[PDB]
Amino acid sequence: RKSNLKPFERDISTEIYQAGSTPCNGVEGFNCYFPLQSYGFQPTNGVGYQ
Amino acid sequence: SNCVADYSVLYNSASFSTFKCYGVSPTKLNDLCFTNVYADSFVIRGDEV
Repeated sequence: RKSNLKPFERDISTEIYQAGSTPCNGVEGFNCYFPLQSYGFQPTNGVGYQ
Repeated sequence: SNCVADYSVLYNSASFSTFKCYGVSPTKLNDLCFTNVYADSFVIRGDEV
C-alpha cells in the first residue's frame, strides 16, 4: 500500500511498490515489490482458507 | 536490550539477500518497540534460505 485508503474507493493500480531506494520505473529489480499477489484456490487446504 | 530501538539502520542495509518477515509489519518499525531481543546469529548453506 502507498496511498491512505478511503472507504469505498475502487483502486486498480498495479504500480510497483518500491522497497527502499530502488528506482524500478516500469520494470522489476532489487526488491521491486509487486503488490498484486495471488489467491490460493485449492481443495488441498483446510476448511477456513476457502 | 537497554537501548533505543534504532530500527532505521537495522532496515535500510542494502547488502541484503532476501527480505523475509515472519511476525511483524515493515511500516511501523521505529514506532512499534519491543522488550528484549534474543538473536541467533549463525552461517547457513546457500540452498537453505
